[PDB]
Amino acid sequence: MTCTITCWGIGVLLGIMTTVGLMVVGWSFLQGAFMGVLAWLIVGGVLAVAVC
Amino acid sequence: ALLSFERKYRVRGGTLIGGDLFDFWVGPFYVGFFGVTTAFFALLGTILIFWGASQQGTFNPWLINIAPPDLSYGLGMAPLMEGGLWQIITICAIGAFVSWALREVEICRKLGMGYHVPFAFSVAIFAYVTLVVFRPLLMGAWGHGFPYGIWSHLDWVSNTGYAYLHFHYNPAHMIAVTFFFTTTLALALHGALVLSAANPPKGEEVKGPDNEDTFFRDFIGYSIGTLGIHRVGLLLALNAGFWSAVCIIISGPVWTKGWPEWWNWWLEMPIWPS
Amino acid sequence: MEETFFGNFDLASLSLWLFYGFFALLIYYLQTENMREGYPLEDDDGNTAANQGPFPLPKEKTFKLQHGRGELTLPGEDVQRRDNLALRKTAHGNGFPMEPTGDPMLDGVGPASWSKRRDVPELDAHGHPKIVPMSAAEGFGVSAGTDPRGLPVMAGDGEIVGLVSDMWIDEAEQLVRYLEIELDPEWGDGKRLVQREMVRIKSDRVKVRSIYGKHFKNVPKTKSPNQVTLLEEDKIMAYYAGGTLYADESRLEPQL
Amino acid sequence: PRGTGMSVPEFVSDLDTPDPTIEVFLASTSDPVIPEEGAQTAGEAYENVDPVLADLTVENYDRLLAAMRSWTGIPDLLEDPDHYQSKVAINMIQMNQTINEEW
Amino acid sequence: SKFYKIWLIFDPRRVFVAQGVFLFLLAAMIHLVLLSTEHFNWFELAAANAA
Amino acid sequence: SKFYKIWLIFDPRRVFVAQGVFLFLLAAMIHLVLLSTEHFNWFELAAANAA
Amino acid sequence: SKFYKIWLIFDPRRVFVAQGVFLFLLAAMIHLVLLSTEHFNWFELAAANAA
Amino acid sequence: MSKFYKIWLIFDPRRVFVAQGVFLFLLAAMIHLVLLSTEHFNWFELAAANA
Amino acid sequence: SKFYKIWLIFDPRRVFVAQGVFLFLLAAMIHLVLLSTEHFNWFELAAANAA
Amino acid sequence: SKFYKIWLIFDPRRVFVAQGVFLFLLAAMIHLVLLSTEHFNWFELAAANAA
Amino acid sequence: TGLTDEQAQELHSVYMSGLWLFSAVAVVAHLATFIWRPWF
Amino acid sequence: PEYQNIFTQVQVQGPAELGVDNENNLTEERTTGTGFSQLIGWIGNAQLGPIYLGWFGIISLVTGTLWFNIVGFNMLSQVGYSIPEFIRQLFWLALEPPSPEYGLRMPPLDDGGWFIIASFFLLVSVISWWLRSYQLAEMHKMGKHVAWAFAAAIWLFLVLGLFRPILMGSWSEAVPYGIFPHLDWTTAFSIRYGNLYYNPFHALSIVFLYGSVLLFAMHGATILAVTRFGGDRELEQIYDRGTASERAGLFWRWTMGFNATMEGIHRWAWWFAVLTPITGGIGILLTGTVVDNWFLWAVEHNFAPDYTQDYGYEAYTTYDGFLGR
Ligand code: BCL
Ligand code: BCL
Ligand SMILES: CC[C@H]1c2cc3[nH]c4c(c3C)C(=O)[C@H](C(=O)OC)c4c3nc(cc4[nH]c(cc(n2)[C@@H]1C)c(C(C)=O)c4C)[C@@H](C)[C@@H]3CCC(=O)OC/C=C(\C)CCC[C@H](C)CCC[C@H](C)CCCC(C)C
Ligand SMILES: CC[C@H]1c2cc3[nH]c4c(c3C)C(=O)[C@H](C(=O)OC)c4c3nc(cc4[nH]c(cc(n2)[C@@H]1C)c(C(C)=O)c4C)[C@@H](C)[C@@H]3CCC(=O)OC/C=C(\C)CCC[C@H](C)CCC[C@H](C)CCCC(C)C
Ligand SMILES: COC1=C(OC)C(=O)C(C/C=C(/C)CC/C=C(\C)CC/C=C(/C)CC/C=C(\C)CC/C=C(/C)CC/C=C(\C)CC/C=C(\C)CC/C=C(\C)CC/C=C(\C)CCC=C(C)C)=C(C)C1=O
Ligand SMILES: CCCCCCCC/C=C/CCCCCCCC(=O)O[C@H](COC(=O)CCCCCCCCCCCCCCCCC)COP(=O)(O)OC[C@@H](O)CO
Ligand SMILES: COC(C)(C)C(=O)/C=C/C(C)=C/C=C/C(C)=C/C=C/C(C)=C/C=C/C=C(C)/C=C/C=C(\C)CC/C=C(\C)CCC=C(C)C
Ligand SMILES: COC(C)(C)C(=O)/C=C/C(C)=C/C=C/C(C)=C/C=C/C(C)=C/C=C\C=C(C)\C=C\C=C(\C)CC/C=C(/C)CCC=C(C)C
Ligand SMILES: COC(C)(C)C(=O)/C=C/C(C)=C/C=C/C(C)=C/C=C/C(C)=C\C=C/C=C(C)/C=C/C=C(\C)CC/C=C(\C)CCC=C(C)C
Ligand SMILES: [Fe+3]
Repeated sequence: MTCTITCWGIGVLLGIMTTVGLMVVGWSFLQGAFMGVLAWLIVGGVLAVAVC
Repeated sequence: ALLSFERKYRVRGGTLIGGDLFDFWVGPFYVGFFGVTTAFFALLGTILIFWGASQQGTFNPWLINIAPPDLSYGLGMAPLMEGGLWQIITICAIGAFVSWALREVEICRKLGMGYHVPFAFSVAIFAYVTLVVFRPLLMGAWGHGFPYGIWSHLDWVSNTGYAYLHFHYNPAHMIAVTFFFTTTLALALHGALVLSAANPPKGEEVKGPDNEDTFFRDFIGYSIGTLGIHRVGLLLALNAGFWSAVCIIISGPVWTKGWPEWWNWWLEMPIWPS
Repeated sequence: MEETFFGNFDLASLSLWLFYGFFALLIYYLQTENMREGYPLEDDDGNTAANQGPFPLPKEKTFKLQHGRGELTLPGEDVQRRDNLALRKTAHGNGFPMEPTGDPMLDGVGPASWSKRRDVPELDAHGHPKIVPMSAAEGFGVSAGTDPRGLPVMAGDGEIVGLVSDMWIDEAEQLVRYLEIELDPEWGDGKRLVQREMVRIKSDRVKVRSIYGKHFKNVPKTKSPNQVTLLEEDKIMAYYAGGTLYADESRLEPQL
Repeated sequence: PRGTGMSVPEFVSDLDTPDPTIEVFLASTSDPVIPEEGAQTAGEAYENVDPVLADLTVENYDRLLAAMRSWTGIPDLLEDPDHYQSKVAINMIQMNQTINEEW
Repeated sequence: SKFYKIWLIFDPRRVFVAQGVFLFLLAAMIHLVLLSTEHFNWFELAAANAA
Repeated sequence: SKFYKIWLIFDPRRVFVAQGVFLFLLAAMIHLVLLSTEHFNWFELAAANAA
Repeated sequence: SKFYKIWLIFDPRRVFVAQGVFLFLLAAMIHLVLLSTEHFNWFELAAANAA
Repeated sequence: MSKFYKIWLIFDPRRVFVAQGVFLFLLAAMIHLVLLSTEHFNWFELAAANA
Repeated sequence: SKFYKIWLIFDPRRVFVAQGVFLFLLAAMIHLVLLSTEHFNWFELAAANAA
Repeated sequence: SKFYKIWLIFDPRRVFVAQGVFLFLLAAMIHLVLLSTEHFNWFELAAANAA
Repeated sequence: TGLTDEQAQELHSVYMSGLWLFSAVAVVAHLATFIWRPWF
Repeated sequence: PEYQNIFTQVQVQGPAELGVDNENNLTEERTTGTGFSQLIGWIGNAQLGPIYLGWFGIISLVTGTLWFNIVGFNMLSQVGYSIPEFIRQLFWLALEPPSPEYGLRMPPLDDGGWFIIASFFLLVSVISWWLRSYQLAEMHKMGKHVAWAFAAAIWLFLVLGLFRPILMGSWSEAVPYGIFPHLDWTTAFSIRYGNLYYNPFHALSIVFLYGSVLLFAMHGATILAVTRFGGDRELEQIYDRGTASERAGLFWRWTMGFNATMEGIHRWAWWFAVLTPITGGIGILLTGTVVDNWFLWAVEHNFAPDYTQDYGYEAYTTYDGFLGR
């Protein structure tokens, strides 16, 4: 691997960014975290599949 | 007594502490340094329960109830007949459970096998620990632990569950319950394959791993394999124990309102039109 | 119905007692089904013990083994018993550990003890041997993870004993079972098998911690380089797991 | 009883925060003025006052009427008797007296 | 100056896929930040501008 | 210019599938933010007209 | 133009199935959107016309 | 138009016919159920009203 | 002056990917924490300035 | 102070990465705890200074 | 798999050189911070 | 540390295994379309092999989809075909059972009529799937343990929605088709009939539910502990006992005084899981038909605990004291 795990790491890092980014513009932690979790699975999953 | 094959496995060594001072067998049981402590703590806790039952006035196993102290006593010690006996038994219970897990380490070390069993038991201990000491510490009183009674500790579950107005809406309860109903489903199906393959209809040859492997491929379109089922079966059970610890440690230390009110984040998202 | 038969014994109470009787019979049935192997009990000296337990032995059941291997009635004499065990009692009574009389790893006692299984390879549904090297297997290849073929093997004390030459797979289940080790001349002579559960694969090496460098020359060998029998599998695996306690005195002696 | 699980959890930060409207009421209430013998009633001091509160003393009437305007957030309450808010307020005055006495 | 040597370290396909994903996601959220504000929301401005 | 060389890196069948999925999802997302607003929602706008 | 070359890249069997489910799902979604609006709900409009 | 018969070269008649039958019936039940939900097109409720 | 030995230790591919990810996240979080303030918020600054 | 013998027992790859991560975390922690205080928060300091 | 005496001479020379360079900025930053806003 | 067999360190993939076959001709109903997933292969088998489709499988899938659609499309109609509202309230919507006033008669479509029709298709789909399990075992010449275990689950499924409503004489006793609503039914069911904690069969079913998770954690870890001796090949250990079965047995014998065999463990495993809904099915059947109040039943049978402390909060603290003022 060493690339699928790395791409997964970018996804979880983006989810943390998405959570705090949405909290800055309002929203709430749980509302922001849900989109952060959702962004982790989609973007992280796509990156691991689009490029290996 | 021994078994037909037990003699060649009873070799000296493998202890974590105490060496050959305690390294012997009493009947079928293995006694170690932690087998001595297990015997002491379990017997002390058992006797104290019946001592408390004697002072409670009843020896009926359904009606025996040793209860924690009041919330006023805080994290300090309480009088023995006013909730202090429960605290002593908890120390004995924790000491007996930890010793039991450490005794399992010595046994599996003497047999040259893995430490999966003691590790899995630790999750069960962690669920017990988070119910009796971890959660009361966060909530600031020893009276938040469940009482030591066969039917009394169901009343604690009933009131703790209804202390949040609907305990089915707990997101961690939702996840944790899903793991029991699935682990039992996995246990039923896994135990059926081995039984079905090893016990075919009378007059038929027994089936090998290939036959059971292709059964679920024919049945649900995918088979996890002989190794995978145990590997995923432990994970389902361990996750069940872990998530059950989560659902009760966030009820009161992290969340004080009703559990249906938690889902208000989903209902009132900005994306949803008004 | 809301009417009680006598006192306060209603239909719900009756069903509870029926389950109690059924459960007692179920526990009796379940426990006796677990006594098909290992009984009678015997004692430390080998003679049958005076105590045999509250549960009598079950009636004989027959397994119709496939591939023309005959029948098998589990309650009876066990063909997996080992003889001439290199052990001696440490006490004149019962309930005390046995001490090996020689090299425990070589003699196969305790954690290194094997069982006298059949001296034939395990077979798949077709009848061919279940475990074969990937050299013989057609169309099989590594699809994920780290390929261990060619990596050096590092023993439990850090010694390099050789490089992985081949790797045996279970083509029926597409699962890796063993790794072949090409022992160096300074450590061994030929090839040895290590089960996949006692090897940790790294990016540049494979590490086996249960066996030191000097213990590799005594790993049991296979009669043929194309298949491994059930007895050979049981001897090879037991040797590695026996090194988790017999590699050096520090492992045998208490850690505290 | 101890061990039954019968307890109510609450955050200490939430406990230390009282009702924000408590200080609002304290800033709006006032001590009652005890009437003296033959005091001037609101019915004769003013005009178009409902009999439910026309017997109040003139300072008590002014004290109560000013508070009700602040309590209900209606700066012109009980000014025009024909207004619907005035008629509702008069009935709802009888509501409040009933609650404190019957219930 | 001789930045062209970066392609001797990074696989051109490995970076092009990541660069495409990064640029769109950056452009997507940078547009969404403006919509959150009440001054740069062009959808909200047109409603207010038309009165 | 020389942009045609991108196909020496990208697989045409593997990128056309991604482009087709991306384009529709982008189109649906923009069509959905318009309906979220009260100014560009042509469904609610038509209801206001002739009413 | 010369768009026919798309079939040298796309497999006709796999594409035809893909758009067969896409076209109907898109059509069903749009038909459902109208049913959620008071102005374009033809089922509820007929009831009002009768009364 | 006249040369659509080539679709049976791409598609296997066996699996197309089975899929078409399931889709056609599941379609027919959908509209019939939709009509029964409305207060105006429920032929069972209308007959009771005329009684 | 002797710092160029640093490339004899770490692989340029591994460090460059890690550096690029860290550089963006650091820049992103500095911008975000800057927006959370009521003084260095150029989006809210324009709204106040316009009014 | 030569102390070069220390590097004989240490892997340069592991120690350099270990301290680099730790050094950044220590600096980030000090900056963060410095922001928490109402006197050393230079973000709030500018806001009060401007007013 | 281990280092020689010669390698540690160069490795420590760089590390100590970088350490002084990093600390040279840090002491300047702390000096400027104290003037701007002392903490003593 | 030692390699714990939780993730495979290397995967080998060869030609797809189409499965064994006999004179029953299993291959003519098989899809023969296989795919390999490496992500799932880290923990289990990596092949998504062909599925046997017969008639019980097809009938169950078609009828199951009809139940799914009827329940689902009713929910969409409930929010006025608003997809954004359908997604938002997805966990809250349901298809409520008929009102109690209609008894066992057929209720109107908007008041539980579609519930009965949808429940009819779900009953067909579940029973058809059971027949497929029974038929597949017979065609494979294997034991019918899968069908018998699944029949135990259906017993609670039948009691909860079919048998008990008939005994009470009202279709209103069924379970609503909703995510949160069938949790609301579960809580309301316990409250209406006393306290379901005091149902002896509910207590007994919990014993076998906890035992099921207990035993599968014990069995899952034990096999992973002996997988270094080829312990994952359980079937071959039954026919020819190796050192894996001996150590696994001796570990539990030295721990708790008795053990099992490689076959007998799966008899314990089968029976605890099967007894979980069998006992619960009896408890639900007796609830409402016989008892109607479980705590009062417990008081009558003298296993309800009694408490002597006071109940109000004024007996333990004060309102000012709790508020810290
Ligand atoms: C009104 C009641 C509320 C409710 C309120 C609660 C409350 C309150 C709790 C749960 C908790 C649980 N609930 Mg709930 N819950 C409700 C409805 C349900 C339903 C259902 C179908 O309706 C289900 C399946 C569950 C399921 C569960 C699991 C999530 C969990 C069970 C305990 C646990 O995991 O064990 C873990 C516990 C252990 C493994 C104990 C370890 C035992 C030790 C190690 C062994 C000691 C041996 C002993 C000494 C005997 C040995 C001697 C003998 C000789 C052998 N709840 C209702 C709605 N639920 C409980 C939980 O999560 O606890 C963490 C919890 O506190
Ligand atoms: C306030 C809540 C009440 C409560 C009310 C109930 C009620 C009500 C019931 C239980 C029952 C159960 N309770 Mg209780 N229970 C409570 C407290 C608890 C606690 C706890 C820690 O507090 C626990 C652990 C439990 C545990 C349990 C289990 C022992 C038992 C469920 C059996 C089972 O496995 O179902 C598994 C069985 C099913 C899920 C049916 C299977 C359906 C068929 C086979 C599958 C159809 C599949 C379907 C078509 C979908 C397929 C789709 C696929 C995608 C293709 N209860 C409190 C007191 N409890 C049950 C019982 O009584 O048993 C006697 C029950 O009915
Ligand atoms: C992964 C989580 C699951 C799990 C796993 C698990 N449990 C385990 C193991 C594993 C892997 C073991 O290896 C170990 C074992 O050896 O079992 C046979 C065990 C075990 N888990 C057990 C029970 C148990 N497991 C439960 C559940 C679970 N454990 C989970 C479902 C439950 C529940 C929730 O109902 C119970 C009751 C035992 C059979 C055994 C541990 C035996 C032990 O600790 O022995 C030492 C102690 C004594 C002999 C007596 C101690 C007495 C005390 C000193 C006094 C009383 C204290 C107690 C609080 C009393 C409370 C009574 C009231 C609540 C009624
Ligand atoms: C009692 C002990 C455990 C247990 C046992 C148990 N369950 C079992 C079995 C056993 C032994 C089986 O053999 C059997 C099985 O097949 O297992 C794989 C099963 C089973 N129990 C299941 C689940 C299940 N088990 C549960 C619980 C349990 N049962 C316990 C954990 C529960 C709960 C919590 O109540 C459930 C929900 C199923 C997965 C399975 C058999 C159900 C089944 O397949 O029924 C036939 C139905 C269908 C094929 C279709 C159902 C509906 C679909 C969702 C429709 C399709 C939708 C799709 C998106 C199409 C959309 C089309 C439109 C867009 C047009
Ligand atoms: C395939 O692989 C596998 C097997 O098969 C090879 C297996 O089998 C198993 C095991 C699992 C099974 C299901 C098989 C059979 C087992 C069960 C049915 C139990 C599992 C099911 C449950 C629901 C769990 C409940 C457990 C039960 C009923 C068993 C009892 C458990 C106990 C913890 C009680 C026993 C403990 C005792 C008695 C205390 C221990 C005693 C000591 C340490 C001795 C102390 C002594 C001294 C200090 C010396 C001084 C001497 C004294 C005091 C004299 C006193 C002596 C006495 C003897 C009393 C698994 C998992 C497996 O995967
Ligand atoms: C609720 C209870 C839960 C616990 C239940 C289980 C109970 C206990 C497990 C205790 C394990 C302690 C292990 C420490 C042993 C280290 C001994 C060792 O290893 O070093 C020995 C030297 O001896 C010693 O050092 C003496 C032991 C020191 C005592 C320390 C007490 C720790 C006490 C720890 C307890 C802490 C809890 C704090 C609570 C209260 C919190 C207030 C040399 O080696 P040798 O063996 O002599 O040489 C062999 C020769 O023949 C040939 O070489
Ligand atoms: C509230 O809590 C508060 C109060 C805040 C708190 O916690 C107080 C903080 C506390 C108590 C922590 C005390 C901090 C301490 C003790 C940290 C010492 C700081 C140190 C040690 C600085 C290292 C700098 C290392 C570099 C930057 C080197 C530069 C060299 C680099 C790496 C290049 C080297 C590489 C080469 C030359 C190439 C290789 C060469 C060849 C291969 C030849
Ligand atoms: C996008 O796709 C479309 C399609 C548009 C869509 O909408 C998607 C569908 C969506 C989202 C629906 C989501 C479904 C949900 C949430 C349903 C959850 C279901 C749950 C929790 C089940 C509760 C337990 C049920 C029991 C326990 C039954 C027991 C009753 C059985 C069946 C016995 C038989 C009963 C009878 C009455 C017999 C009648 C027979 C005769 C009268 C002969
Ligand atoms: C009218 O009033 C007036 C007069 C205006 C007034 O108020 C006076 C104003 C005054 C006094 C200004 C107050 C100044 C302040 C507060 C200055 C803070 C700033 C400080 C102190 C430092 C900044 C520069 C830091 C860098 C730029 C470091 C460079 C670090 C680099 C990036 C190296 C890091 C990387 C590595 C080491 C890699 C190692 C690698 C491995 C280990 C692998
Ligand atoms: Fe098994």
